Amino acid sequence: AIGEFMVSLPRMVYPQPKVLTPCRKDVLVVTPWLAPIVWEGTFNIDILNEQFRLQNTTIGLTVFAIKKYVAFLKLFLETAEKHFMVGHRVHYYVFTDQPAAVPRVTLGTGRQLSVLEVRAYKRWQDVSMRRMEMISDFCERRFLSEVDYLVCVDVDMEFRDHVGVEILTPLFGTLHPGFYGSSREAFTYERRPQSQAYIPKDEGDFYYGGAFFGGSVQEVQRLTRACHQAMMVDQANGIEAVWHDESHLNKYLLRHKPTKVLSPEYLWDQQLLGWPAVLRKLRFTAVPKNHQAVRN
Amino acid sequence: AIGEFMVSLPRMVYPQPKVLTPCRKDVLVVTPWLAPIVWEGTFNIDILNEQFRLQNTTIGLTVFAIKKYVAFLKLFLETAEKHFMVGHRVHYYVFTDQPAAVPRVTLGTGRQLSVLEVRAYKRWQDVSMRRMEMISDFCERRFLSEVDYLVCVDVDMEFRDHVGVEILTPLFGTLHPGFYGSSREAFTYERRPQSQAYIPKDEGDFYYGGAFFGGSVQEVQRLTRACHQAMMVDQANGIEAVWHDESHLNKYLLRHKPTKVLSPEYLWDQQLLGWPAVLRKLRFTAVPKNHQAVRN
Ligand SMILES: O=c1ccn([C@@H]2O[C@H](COP(=O)(O)OP(=O)(O)O[C@H]3O[C@H](CO)[C@H](O)[C@H](O)[C@H]3O)[C@@H](O)[C@H]2O)c(=O)[nH]1
Ligand SMILES: O=c1ccn([C@@H]2O[C@H](COP(=O)(O)OP(=O)(O)O[C@H]3O[C@H](CO)[C@H](O)[C@H](O)[C@H]3O)[C@@H](O)[C@H]2O)c(=O)[nH]1
Ligand SMILES: [Mn+2]
Ligand SMILES: [Mn+2]
Repeated sequence: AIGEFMVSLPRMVYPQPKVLTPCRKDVLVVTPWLAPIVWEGTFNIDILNEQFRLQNTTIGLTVFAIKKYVAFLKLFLETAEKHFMVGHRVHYYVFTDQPAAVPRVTLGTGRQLSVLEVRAYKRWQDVSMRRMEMISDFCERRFLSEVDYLVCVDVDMEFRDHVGVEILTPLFGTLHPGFYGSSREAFTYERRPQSQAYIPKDEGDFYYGGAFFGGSVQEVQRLTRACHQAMMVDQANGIEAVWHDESHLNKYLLRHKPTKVLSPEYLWDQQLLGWPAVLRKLRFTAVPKNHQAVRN
Repeated sequence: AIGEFMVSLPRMVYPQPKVLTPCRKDVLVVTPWLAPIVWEGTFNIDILNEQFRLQNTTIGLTVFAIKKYVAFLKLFLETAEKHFMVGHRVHYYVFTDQPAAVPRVTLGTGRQLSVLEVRAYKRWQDVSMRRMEMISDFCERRFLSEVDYLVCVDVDMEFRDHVGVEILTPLFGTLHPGFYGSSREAFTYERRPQSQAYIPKDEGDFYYGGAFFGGSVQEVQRLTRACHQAMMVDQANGIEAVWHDESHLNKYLLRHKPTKVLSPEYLWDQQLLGWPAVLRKLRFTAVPKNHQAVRN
C-alpha cells in the first residue's frame, strides 16, 4: 500500500546519526528542492526496509525486450533476483514481441513475472520511444491494482549490487553516468525550440538517464502519458527529439521536479567510464553490445 | 491543497546544482531514512515557493497563550508577519483562556487569525502537555477543512529570519538546540520503563524540541492524538514524563520517523547558546523570561 496508516517501527539498535558530520563530503546529497540524492553512505537500509515492509510494499519492474533484445533477458532477470528489492514483493512486467523467447528464470518467494505481448516497431528509436505509451496504457490494465511503485528500466543491463527501497518515492530520475559532472550547457538536451522537449541553455538541473526512472503508479502514469503526448505533438510537426524518449523525460523532470534523484551508482557503464572513486558501489550497469547489429 | 494534480513549473533561471560539491561540508543534511535536514544552503527557496504556491498551499500556525503567556503574543505575531510563510496563505490559531487579551496585530493580505478559547490548567506542566489534546480536538473542528499543513510552536519566541515552505512535509520535528551535538546517551529522553515515553540508552536518532513540530493535518492529528493517549496512560499509572510533552514527542518521532528534520536554525536560544559558526541564520528564537515568575 502507499499512504495508509503506518504502524510503529520496532526497537532497533543502530549507530546514532552524526549531526555535525556530513554523510558524504565529496558529493551533493540533496537537491535544491530538498529531494535526497541517493548515494551509498546516505541511507541505513535496515530502517528503510522496516518502513517499506510495514506498508506491505509491492514494486513493479518494467522492461522491454523487443526483437533481438530478448537475448538480454536472462542476465537481466537473474541478476535482478540477486539484487533488486530482495525481501519485498516484486512483479516483473516483461514487454515483448516474442513471448516464447522469455527465459524461464527461477524466482524467489513473493516475486512474480508477467509477459505482456506488444508490437515491434521497425526503428530502434520508435521501439525506445513507444515504451512511454506502452507503460502508460498498462498503468490502467494492471499496475494500479497490482503494485505500489513502478521502476522502468532498459533491458541491456545487469544488476551487480543492491538496488532496494531506498529508491522508492513518488517520482524519481537517475543521473546519467555521462553527465553527472558536466555543466548544464554540455547536457545533450533537445535544443531546437520547435520540439516539445526543448530546454534552453540556461535551464536544467541534471541530465537524467532514460534507462532508469520510476515512482508511484500515479506519478509514473503522469510522466509517461505526458512524454507520449509530447512525442506525438513532435511527430505531427515533423521533428524527432535528439535523444528520443530521454529528451522528453528530461523536459518533464525539469518542469515536475523528482522527489528523489538516484546517483550514477544506479546507472553506469564500466566499459566507457571505469570505476571512479566517487562511486562506492556499481549497482546497475550496461552490458556489452554491438549497438548497430543488435538494433537491426 | 496536498496531493492534487500539479501543473508544470514556469521557466526559471538559477544556478545549476553542483553534483560534485556538497551543499554543506560541516553538517549532516539528510537523515539515514532519507529525510532532508533543513539548513541554510540546502534549498533554493525560489523553486520551493513556486512548487507550494502552485498547489495553493495554506499553512496553519498554532500557538498557546494561557494565563500570563498572553504577554508574548504581540512580538510573536508581529515577527511572524515579517518572517513566517510570507507570500503564502496563513491561518493563525491562537489558543487562550483570555480572548480579550489577544493583541490587535495587523496582518498581511491572505493571512487570518482565529482565537480559540480553552481552559487554563493550574500547573505549567499540564498547560504544556494539554496542547496535544487541544490540537488533536481542533484537527476535526477546523484544521482539516481550513489548512494543508499545521505548524505547532511555543509562544515565548520570536521570528528573526525566514521560516518558509522549506519546512513543509508530511511530518517534521526540529533539533533541540541544547542537544544537536550530543551523544544519544546524553539526550534527556524519559528513561523510566514505567512511562509510555521510555527510550532505552541505545536508541534514538535525535533529541527533538517540543517547541516546533508540524506536518500535514493528518500526520499532526496522528502525532498529537498518540502523544495525548500516551500521557493519559502515564497519568493513570501515576507517572509524569521527565520533559512532559517533549518526552512523548520524542518517543513518537523515534517510532514514526519524520519526513524532514529542521536544524536548530529553527529553534534557538541566543542567550544560552550564542551564535555558533554552524548556524548561518537564527530564524526562531527564545525571548527572555523569568520562567518561575511567568508560569505561576
Ligand atoms: O530493438 C530494440 C531496441 C530497443 N529496445 C528497448 O529499448 C531500450 C533502449 O534502447 P537501447 O538500450 O538500445 O539504447 P541506449 O542504451 O542508447 O538507450 C538510451 O537512449 C535511449 C534514447 O535514444 C533511451 O532513452 C534509453 O532509455 C537510454 O538508456 C532497450 O534497453 C530495450 O529495452 C528493444 O527492446 N529492442
Ligand atoms: O502558563 C503557561 C505555561 C505554558 N504555556 C504554553 O506552553 C508552552 C511551553 O511552556 P514554556 O515555553 O514555559 O516551557 P519551555 O520553553 O521550557 O518548554 C519546553 O519544554 C516543555 C516541556 O516541559 C514543552 O515541550 C515545550 O514545547 C518546550 O519548548 C509555552 O510556550 C506556551 O505556549 C502557556 O501558554 N502558559
Ligand atoms: Mn540501454
Ligand atoms: Mn518555550
